[PDB]
Amino acid sequence: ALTGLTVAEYFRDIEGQDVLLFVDNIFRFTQANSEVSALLGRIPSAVGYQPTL
Amino acid sequence: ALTGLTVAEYFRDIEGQDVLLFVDNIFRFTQANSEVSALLGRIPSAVGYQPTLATDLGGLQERITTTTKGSITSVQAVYVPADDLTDPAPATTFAHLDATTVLSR
Amino acid sequence: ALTGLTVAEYFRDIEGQDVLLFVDNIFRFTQANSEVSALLGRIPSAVGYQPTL
Amino acid sequence: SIAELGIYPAVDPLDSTSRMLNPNVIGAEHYNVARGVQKVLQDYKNLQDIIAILGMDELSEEDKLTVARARKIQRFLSQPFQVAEVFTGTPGKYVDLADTISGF
Amino acid sequence: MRYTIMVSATASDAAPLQFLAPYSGCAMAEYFRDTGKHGLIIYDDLSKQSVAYRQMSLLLRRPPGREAFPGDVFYLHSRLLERAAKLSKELGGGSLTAFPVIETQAGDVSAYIATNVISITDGQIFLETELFYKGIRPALN
Amino acid sequence: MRYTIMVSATASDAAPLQFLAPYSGCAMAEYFRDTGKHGLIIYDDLSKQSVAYRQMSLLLRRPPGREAFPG
Amino acid sequence: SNQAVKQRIRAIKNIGKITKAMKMVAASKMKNAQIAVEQSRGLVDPFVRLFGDFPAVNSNKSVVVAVTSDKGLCGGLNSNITKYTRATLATTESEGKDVVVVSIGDKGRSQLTRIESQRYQLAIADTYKVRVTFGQASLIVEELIKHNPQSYQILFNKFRSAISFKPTVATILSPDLLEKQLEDVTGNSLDAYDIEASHERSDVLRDLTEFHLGVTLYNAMLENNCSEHASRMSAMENSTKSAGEMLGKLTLDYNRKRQATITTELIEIIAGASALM
Repeated sequence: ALTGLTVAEYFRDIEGQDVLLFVDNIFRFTQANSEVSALLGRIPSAVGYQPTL
Repeated sequence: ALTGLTVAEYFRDIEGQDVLLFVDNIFRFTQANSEVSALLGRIPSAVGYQPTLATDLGGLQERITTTTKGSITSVQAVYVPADDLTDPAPATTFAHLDATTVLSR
Repeated sequence: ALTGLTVAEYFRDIEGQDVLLFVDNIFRFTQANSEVSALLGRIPSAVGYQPTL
Repeated sequence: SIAELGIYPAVDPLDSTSRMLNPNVIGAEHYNVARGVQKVLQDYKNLQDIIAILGMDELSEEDKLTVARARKIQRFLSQPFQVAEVFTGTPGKYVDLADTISGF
Repeated sequence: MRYTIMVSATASDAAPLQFLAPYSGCAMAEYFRDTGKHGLIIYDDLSKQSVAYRQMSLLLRRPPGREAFPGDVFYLHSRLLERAAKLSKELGGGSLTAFPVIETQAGDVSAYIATNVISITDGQIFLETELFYKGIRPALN
Repeated sequence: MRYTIMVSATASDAAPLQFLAPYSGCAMAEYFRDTGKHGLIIYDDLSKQSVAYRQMSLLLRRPPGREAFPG
Repeated sequence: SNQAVKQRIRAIKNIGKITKAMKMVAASKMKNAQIAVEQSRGLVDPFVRLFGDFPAVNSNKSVVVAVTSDKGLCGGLNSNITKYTRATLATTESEGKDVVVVSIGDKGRSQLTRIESQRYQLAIADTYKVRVTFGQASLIVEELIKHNPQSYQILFNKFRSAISFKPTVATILSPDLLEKQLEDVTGNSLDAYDIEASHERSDVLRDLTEFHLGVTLYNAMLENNCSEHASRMSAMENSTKSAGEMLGKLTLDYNRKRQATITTELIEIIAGASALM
C-alpha cells in the first residue's frame, strides 16, 4: 500500500496533478502488520491486533 | 477413558468380538483433558478448552472402530454445556457420533 | 479509606463512642488497587481486577 | 442484511456518511431530499420489530404510509451496475445527480 | 480411483500433518495444472485444518485473535486456495479447480474461518439445513 | 481564532505526542484559569488518546488489562 | 450489550407466551360464538325472500353501516371493510344522494374518519363487551330510524369458516317510500300477499323493515364478532410463530456472544500473564 502511494504521491507532488488511488482492501495492510507483529515480540492489543494499529 | 478402551480393545483384537464401550459423560473426558492442559501451562483455545481439543477427542474416538478382527461400538453420554450445541466440546464430539439416542422425560 | 477509618477507629476504641463513617465511592478503593497490581507483579484476575480483590 | 434482500449496491443508507452532506456544500434541496430519505428509512427501521411480530395490519395509517414509502425508496436506491452486466444481464445505468434528487 | 488421489490426515493424526495435507494434496494436483492437464481438488474440512493450525499456534505460545485463531489463519487458506488457477497459453493452459469445504455451526456464515474463505474463493455453494431435513437434497440455498 | 488555541496531534504523529496533547492543551488552557480569566478546553477524541496511551504502554511491556488497556 | 440481548430474549420469550394465551382465548371465544351465529342466521333469510335484495337502488338518503371490531389486534378485518365501505360509497354515489355513515366498533370510527370525514355521524362501540343481544341491536336499529333514509347499507364480515370471512353488503329499503316502489314490477310484487295485520299494508311494512333492520344488524354484529375471534386466533398464530423464530435467532446470537465473551476475557488474561511470566 506504500508502494502504491509513492507512485500516486509522485504525480501529486512532482507532476502536480489530480490522481485517483484505488486501494482494494486497505484492511489487508492492517492484517499483514498484525501477522508480523506476533513475531516481532510484542504484547498484543485488543482483539489480537498489534499495539501500534 | 483410555483404560476402558484398552479393556475393550483386547476383546476386539484378541477375542475378536463386537464390544460395547460406555463412556459415561464424554464431556467430562473433554473437561478433564482441558484441566490437564491448563495445568501444563498451555494457552487455551476458544471458549476455554485446550488447544488440542479435537486431537484429544480424536485420539480417543478413533480407537473405537471396526477392524477386521472385531469392533468396538461406543455409547457415550453427551452433556451439552449452557444448552448450546455450538459449544466446542459438543460440536467436536458431534463430529464423531454416528447416532444419537435422546431419552426424554 | 484506611486513613479515614483510622480516624473513626480512634473515636470507637479510645473515646468509646458511636461514630458515623460516610465513605463515598468505596469502588475506588478496589479500582486504585487494580491500577497498580499489574505493576506489583500480579497476573490479572477476572474483569480487570487484582487477584487479591 | 441489505444484500440478502437483493438490493444492490448493498449500501446501508443509515450508516453511510459524508462531510459533503452539508447544506452549504451540496445545496439546500439536495440536502433536504437526502435527510428526508434517511428519516423515512429510520422510521421504518424503528417499525421493524412490531411489523415482525404483529404484522402490517396493526400499524397506524400514518405509519403504514411510511412503510410503503420506505419500501419504495429501499428498492429505488438499488441500481444495475455496468460492471455487473456480465453475471446479471441487466444493463447498467449511470444516473445523473439531478435525476436522483428529483427522482427521490 | 483411476483418476483420484486420496490424501488423508485423519482425526488421530498429529495436527501438523492435518495442517500439511491440504498443501501436500495441492502439490500433487499442481502436477496436472503445470503440465497442461486439468485437476480437481477437494479439501474436505478446511474447517479442521484451521483447528489443527490453531493448535500449533497456541502450542507455540503465539498470541491468538478472533475465536483464538492466529492472525495468519487467513494467509493459511489464502496461499492454499490461490494455487487453484487457470494458467495462460504460454504456461500450458492447465487448470486446478478447488472445492474447499467449511462446516458452519448454526448456519452462521459470519464466523471467522467461514468469512475468511468467502473472501478468498470465487463462488459459494451454501447447503442449508432446513432444506436438508425437508428432503430437498442437495439442499442448495 | 483570536480566542482559540488549536493543539493538534494528528494520526501521523507519534503515540507519545497524542498521549501528551490533552495535557499540553490543558496546560495552555490553565494559563487562563490561573490568571483569573475563563477557559474552555475541548479534548476531541479522548478515546483516541487512550488508544495512543495503550500503544505506548504495551511497547514498554507494561502488562495489559481489560481490552489490553493499562491499569 | 451482551445483556441487551439477554433482556431482549426474555422479552420475546414472554410475547410468544402471551400471544399463545391470546390465541387460545380467541379460540375458546370463537367456538361458543359460532353456536350463536347459525341460530342468528336463520331469521335473516325470510326477509330477503319477502323483500328481495336490492343493493344498488336510487335512494336519495342512505345510512351506511360498517360494523367492525372493538379491539384492534384482529389482523386485517376492520380495514378490509372500510376498503369495501368506500367501494360502495363510490358505487351508490352517482346521483348526488345523502349518506350518513355509522360505524360499530372502535376500530370503525378510527378508520372511517380517515376516508369519510363529513358524512360520519354516529359511532356505536363497546358492543361486544358482555354479549350481543337482540335488544341491543334493536336500539342500534332505532337510531338508524332517527334519520329517515330511503335505504340502509350494512357492511359486515360473514363467518363462512374459520378461514374465510367474505365481506357482505346487507341492504334494507325503508318501507312506504322506497321498498314497495322497487316491488312495483308488473303491478306490484307485494300484492300477492294478503295482509292480516290490524292496520294498512303501508303500516305493516313500517313494522316489518324495522324488524328486518334489527335482525340483519343483530346478525351482522354477531357474524362479525366471531369473524373477529377467528381472525384473532390466526393473527396470534402468526405472532407466536414469528416471536418464536425471532427468539430462535436471538438465542443463537446470544450464544455466539456468550462464547466470544469467554474467549475475549481469556485472551486478555493470557496476554497479561505472559507479559509478566
